[PDB]
Amino acid sequence: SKLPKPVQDLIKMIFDVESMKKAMVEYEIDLQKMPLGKLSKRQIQAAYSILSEVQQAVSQGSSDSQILDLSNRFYTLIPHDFGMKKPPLLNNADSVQAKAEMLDNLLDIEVAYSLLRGGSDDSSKDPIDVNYEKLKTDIKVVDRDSEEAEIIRKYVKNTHATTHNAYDLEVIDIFKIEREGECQRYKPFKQLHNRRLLWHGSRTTNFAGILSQGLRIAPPEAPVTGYMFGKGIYFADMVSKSANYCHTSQGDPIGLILLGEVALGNMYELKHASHISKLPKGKHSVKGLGKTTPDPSANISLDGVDVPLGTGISSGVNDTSLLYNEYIVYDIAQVNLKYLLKLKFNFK
Ligand SMILES: NC(=O)c1cccc2nc(-c3ccc([C@@H]4CCCCN4)cc3F)[nH]c12
Repeated sequence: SKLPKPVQDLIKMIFDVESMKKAMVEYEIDLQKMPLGKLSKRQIQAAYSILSEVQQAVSQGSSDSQILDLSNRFYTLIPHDFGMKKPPLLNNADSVQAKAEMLDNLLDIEVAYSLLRGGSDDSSKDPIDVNYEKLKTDIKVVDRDSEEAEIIRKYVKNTHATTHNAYDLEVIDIFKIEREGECQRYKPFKQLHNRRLLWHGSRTTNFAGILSQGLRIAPPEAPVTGYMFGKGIYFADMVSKSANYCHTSQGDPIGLILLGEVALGNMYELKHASHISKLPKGKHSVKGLGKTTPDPSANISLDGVDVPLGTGISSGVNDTSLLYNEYIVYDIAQVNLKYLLKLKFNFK
């Protein structure tokens, strides 16, 4: 391939088939009953629906048995291997949240698989360059000794704390990204002040879907438990908050994290969970107020884009149920993915 090494390694990383199966098994999924090639979008939608019905049964206080049929229905759809004692009973918000979390991931793994299988699996062109196209994203390496790299690295350093210091962060590679399409889609939302460069972390297995389809908002069938401010796109201004969603471990200490410019507009500020969806007039985003915040004085700029790389400090309010700030947008078009980082997590 004509691609740089780092990009070639990035490509292999996100289209890793073993990583997909590892994610499943991790979930207790029986690969013999539900192999990769058997994953279906329709089946996941149906699974989402069952999950929502459970939430309702849980909130109403269904006279059980019904909760048992719901549970049986979900495990019949998504075949898990437990061995004995029987599968857990989805009888609480905590249960559905976990199962829903798994469905989102399976969905992206399915997207990655079908993408990696579609097209001409021919050896005319090298597999790397072929899979690189399926992403429909332009990826370039950002040099270590560039102002870009310097800014980004500082953002990572400053926004990384200690009370969340189970690990340290090492930036291995920085990529500038431009999804084919997302550029004319965001142009209009540019006429929206308050534009910020925020973090978005996710599992490595979700990256083919993300770069290929962009950041998405959960579908209607999906239960809403687990979304403090409703179904939207979540971001942080402190890499510590985002890095928790990369789900890395001493086993696989490397993760991927995005930096996106989001046209926030006027922010509706809240300190506790609230299922918005319909923003108040004049507001174009939600901001969840946390106890920690990057030093406002250290904020920097770039073509109207605010980069809050100031070191973490205590914010005004502490009467919040949030340790960190979060920003939520309800329109995919308010997002412009700009950078992708390959990070190594060094646990203590
Ligand atoms: N990803 C980031 O960088 C990120 C950054 C800041 C806040 C964030 N909040 C989330 C989030 C993730 C998953 C879900 C729900 C949980 C229930 C099952 C369906 N997914 C809900 C969320 F609100 N991500 C955040």
